[PDB]
Amino acid sequence: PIVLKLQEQIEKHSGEWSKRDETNNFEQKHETELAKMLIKPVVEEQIKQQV
Amino acid sequence: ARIKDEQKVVTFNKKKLITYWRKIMRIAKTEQLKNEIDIYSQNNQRELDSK
Amino acid sequence: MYDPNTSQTEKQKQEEFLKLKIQEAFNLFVKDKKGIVDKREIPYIMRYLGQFPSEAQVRDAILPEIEEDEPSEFIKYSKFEPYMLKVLKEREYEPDDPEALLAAFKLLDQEGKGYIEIDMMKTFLEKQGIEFREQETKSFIEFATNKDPNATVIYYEDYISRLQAFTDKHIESVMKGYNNFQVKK
Amino acid sequence: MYDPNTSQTEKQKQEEFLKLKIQEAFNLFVKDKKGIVDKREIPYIMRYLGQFPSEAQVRDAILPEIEEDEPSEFIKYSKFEPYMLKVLKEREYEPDDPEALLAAFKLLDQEGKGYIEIDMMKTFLEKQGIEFREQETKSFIEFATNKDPNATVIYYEDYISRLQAFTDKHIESVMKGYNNFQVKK
Amino acid sequence: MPPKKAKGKKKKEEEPDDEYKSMTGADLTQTLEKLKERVNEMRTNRNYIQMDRDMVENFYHNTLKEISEVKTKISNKETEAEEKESKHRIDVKVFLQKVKHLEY
Amino acid sequence: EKKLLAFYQQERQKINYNWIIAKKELEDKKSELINKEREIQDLQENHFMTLN
Amino acid sequence: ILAGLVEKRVAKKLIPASLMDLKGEQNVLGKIQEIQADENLKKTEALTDAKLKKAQLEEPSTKMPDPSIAQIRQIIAEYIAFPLGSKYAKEKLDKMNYFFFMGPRGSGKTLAVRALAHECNAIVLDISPSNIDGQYTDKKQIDGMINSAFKVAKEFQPAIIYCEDFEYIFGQAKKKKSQVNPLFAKMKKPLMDFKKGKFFEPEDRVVFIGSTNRPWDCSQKEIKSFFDKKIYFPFPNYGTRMLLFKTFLEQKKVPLPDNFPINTIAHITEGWSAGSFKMAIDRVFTERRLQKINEEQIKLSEFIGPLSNVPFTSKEEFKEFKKFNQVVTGLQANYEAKKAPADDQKGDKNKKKK
Amino acid sequence: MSNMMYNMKWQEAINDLMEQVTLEYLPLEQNEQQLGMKYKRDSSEWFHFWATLYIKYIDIYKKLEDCYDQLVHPQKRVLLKEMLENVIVRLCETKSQVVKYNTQYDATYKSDYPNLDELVMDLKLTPDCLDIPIPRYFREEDKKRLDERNQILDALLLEYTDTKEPQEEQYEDQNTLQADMDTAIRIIQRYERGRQGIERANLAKILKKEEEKKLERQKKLAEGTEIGEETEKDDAALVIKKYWRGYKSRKLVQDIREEELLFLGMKKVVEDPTLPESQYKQAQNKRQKMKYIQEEHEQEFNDEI
Repeated sequence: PIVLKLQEQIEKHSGEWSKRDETNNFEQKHETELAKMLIKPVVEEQIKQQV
Repeated sequence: ARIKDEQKVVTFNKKKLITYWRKIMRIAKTEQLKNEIDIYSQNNQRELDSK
Repeated sequence: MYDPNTSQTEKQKQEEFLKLKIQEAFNLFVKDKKGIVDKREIPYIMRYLGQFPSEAQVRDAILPEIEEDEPSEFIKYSKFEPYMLKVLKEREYEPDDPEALLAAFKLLDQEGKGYIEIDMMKTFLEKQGIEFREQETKSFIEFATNKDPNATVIYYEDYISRLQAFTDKHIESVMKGYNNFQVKK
Repeated sequence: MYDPNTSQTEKQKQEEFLKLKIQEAFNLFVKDKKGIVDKREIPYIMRYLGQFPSEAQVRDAILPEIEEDEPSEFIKYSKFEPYMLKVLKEREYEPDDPEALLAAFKLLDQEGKGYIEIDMMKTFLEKQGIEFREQETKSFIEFATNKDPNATVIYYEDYISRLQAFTDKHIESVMKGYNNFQVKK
Repeated sequence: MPPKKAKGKKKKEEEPDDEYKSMTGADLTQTLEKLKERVNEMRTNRNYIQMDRDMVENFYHNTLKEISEVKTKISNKETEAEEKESKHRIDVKVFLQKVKHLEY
Repeated sequence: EKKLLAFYQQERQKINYNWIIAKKELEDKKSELINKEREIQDLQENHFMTLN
Repeated sequence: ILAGLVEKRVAKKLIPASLMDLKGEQNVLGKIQEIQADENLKKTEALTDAKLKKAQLEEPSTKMPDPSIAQIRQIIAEYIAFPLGSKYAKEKLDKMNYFFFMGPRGSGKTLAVRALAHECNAIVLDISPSNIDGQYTDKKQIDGMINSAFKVAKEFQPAIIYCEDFEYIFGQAKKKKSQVNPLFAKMKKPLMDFKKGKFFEPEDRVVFIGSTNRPWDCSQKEIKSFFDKKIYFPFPNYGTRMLLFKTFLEQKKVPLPDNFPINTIAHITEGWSAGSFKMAIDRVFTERRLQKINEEQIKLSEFIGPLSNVPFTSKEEFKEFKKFNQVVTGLQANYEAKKAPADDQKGDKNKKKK
Repeated sequence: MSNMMYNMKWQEAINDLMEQVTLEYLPLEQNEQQLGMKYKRDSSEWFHFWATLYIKYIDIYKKLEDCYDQLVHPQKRVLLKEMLENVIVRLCETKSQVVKYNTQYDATYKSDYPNLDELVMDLKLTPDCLDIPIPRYFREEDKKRLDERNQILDALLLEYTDTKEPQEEQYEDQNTLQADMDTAIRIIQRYERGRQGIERANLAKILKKEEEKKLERQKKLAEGTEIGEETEKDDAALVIKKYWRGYKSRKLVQDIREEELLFLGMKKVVEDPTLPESQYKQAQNKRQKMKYIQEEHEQEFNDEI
């Protein structure tokens, strides 16, 4: 199961960053687009709870 | 007290080896510096061509 | 260095020793041409092997025998190897026994202070016997006084002890490369 | 000095060596009459061989022991040598443990500074124990401070190291030649 | 307290009966010459290997030094590149603003 | 002395493999270095073209 | 509970240290050593003399290459810190919450415990006799001590419990009148009670380690049944002694001569553990001795006395260490499992019913 | 050279993780292909495979843990922490598998101390590569809980024993003699009295040697020996000169050896790590700045979220 988790997380890293351009991120700051993808579900869940 | 036919008096092999390999490594390092003659000449000529 | 108290095989071994130590010291003292080093380095070359030649000794016996028929400013190693071989075999210029220096400094310090003033040491080694140059005398005084520039006297006993220790250390280093050579078939 | 755990022949050889060193020490203070020295020199002849009796121990036992039935200001070497040989064989008055002296000096330096004030040491030696003469106190201070006039605190670790070196050198001088020591028939 | 070391009956070694008990004086002279230079064939192997190992370790130190130097100079070069790219960005902004100086 | 020889030979082998590691790392760093000079030169060309 | 443990010296912070503090060279000739040990075992298995064979088989398998310091550190890391410092590692790895440390004083037991606690940010709970002696005189008092130590350990993750000199709690009453308080051996009962209760959850970042300077005095069966894994810190080998000597010399910054007999001092120190080795080194090199070091070179005889004066471990203690480790770790069980012949059958065992 | 090397090294670590996963799967692929028959896959081969996988996973753990600790991207950092814990678990599983398969020498020793010397030599790796360093993220993660715990512990230490530092196991030296102060004084007194007696004997012997040498000199002088003194100092100086020439040549030789030691390689140079300009300390300031940058970057990422 550890090997399977490693494969899954490697695929995650690939699909998330291997096609991402790091030329403009000299200092290695957090990516705002990945932040948005991580953040949208929180608001979705809050709205779902209220409704 | 056994120090002159198979115990002690064999300084030469590897002390005359000390000096002979001093000769050999001097030759080899001079040859390395001569090879670096061409290496650094190519680098310098490229820089001048670059410059 | 050379020990003439051996059999035929060990005698040949020590002959080739003297030869090879000449070769190695010469190699360390060579500038351009293999097998030839300046006669001036001859005292230095063979002190590298364990000889204590007087400068007059080097001028009078070491050089004339090693030189060729015509006056030349260089020595062939092929020639100094036989001469230095005989020299080391006979131990003509090996560093004499250290109480020699002990008595030398005792005689120099005529006043029996337990030490010799730097000025007195300078006078003794510049006007008595073979004359040190300025560099030789200054370095002598420095090492004898333990690198104390402010000392007005030289601790001759301390210098003698340190000189004996350094002589033994370098002679051991030289004999590291004294011994082996096997009869080559 | 003496090795009491040798064979019969080695024990006899070391006994004779101890006798020779006893005679050497006794002659060290034999001043006017041969074979007898001042009983006050008895402690010093005693210490020459590596045995360190105290003044009280000397006066109580060593003085009367080698003194005739009628106490005498001088003690003959005839009586001195047997007791000296016995003591050398038994290591009776041999110097105390270096660790014992280290512990004693640690005690004196109650604060564990690594050094003991020379004033405090003088007070201890001249007012506690067998009070030293001022000369004895000065000699101890000199040996402990390495003859440092500016010294006021004695680093007991290196003082003990210096004492060990001096005692070892003296014992080696007394015991030398034993390997080349030959016993007559 | 000091536990005085016992005066045990000293060794008086009963000399082991090894192969060292079966030769005469001439056989000595021979075995002398048979172990007298060589055992320091071996000690000289030790000395030459010491020479070699010291040379090896100093050259490894040199290689690590070169690695660190190249790392540091790569860092300085990257800093220069970043600062000069910032200069390029500011120049681009300044020209897009010079679309204002030209307007004026 | 035999044990001394064995120990020193072991140390020599270890530090020889250390030669290998250190030299390969140095070569990698030098290749990165050259790539970075090329990067700076290309960036200079691009910036100059933009200025033009 | 944590404040009370601190007041009683139970709960504390150990000195910042790393497991690498265990100075020992990698087992360069480990496979060769194992091959030679197997060859020696095979040779001893073929003897014709019954008494000689029995004597050879009776001794602990000293032929086994003692674990290197590097191997000890690797095992400590994997089996503790991963369970200790990483909660996911603890959850998904071997669920062992107790370890037994064997080894001589200064061999690295206390040092390794402190290194684990510091590097994992684990607060330590030293319930060892050296830490609790003269403080507790009631069995109920010891019960409360153990309960509070375990509670603090579990609560303040990461937390570990340390019992140095483990041989004094699980001792045998059949022995003579032990100097250590039998009340201290009394901690064995609460330890078993807590272990059978399983207070340390698999995800809990807590482990109890019994470090003993006398594992032979420890119980082989009890150590088997109490601690899941056993870690043994053997005395420095030739290479380990060289590493320790060089490390201490560089720590004291004493210049090293070119032709200095470092290996010679290592051999003269052969059999000396790390702690005694460093004590002897420091005794040889004192502050004023350190000052004179620039004046006086290091001499081989400088350790002849100090080495004979610093505590030294007997080869009997070496063999006892090896025997107890081999037994407790189950090594002897594995050895015996393969040498049992299967010729004997299940025949008559009924006639002698009286 | 910090961030780009970090990213490339993380990419290489991921690639090695794929390589190890493929090396694990390949035995599975062969088994699926050819377990219509039975593989004579001996425990020796299985143990060798598991030891190789265990070493590879130790390396993968080390690299991934370092990347998680240093790489300044927090979005990267969280997943890197997760996968590092996964690698921890897989490495321990490989260790257990190696223990299981440790059937070398036809014996089933399932110990946790595998001797990987031969495998490391075959794979061309350092002996030090077998060393497993403890994580710093163990202290790092949830440090606020750990920070509070250690702060409370230090407060307890200060309030109880007045010292928050770790306690020291007392090395009670066995060389402490139980002697009185007067006992120490008199022991030193005996030492000094023995020394002074030795000195007095030596002084008497030296004095006696003085009279003996004076008598011998007087007898020699009466013997009509005309001892020249001029050449005494001259020969003294000459011998001093020969010795000094020897010493100067020796010092030249030793300085040549030292320079070979430095340049040609005969000597290491012990660099002072405490020096800020020392490569290590400069790059240490490097990580200090870069880790404060990482802290501020995680702060910025959280604020952006």
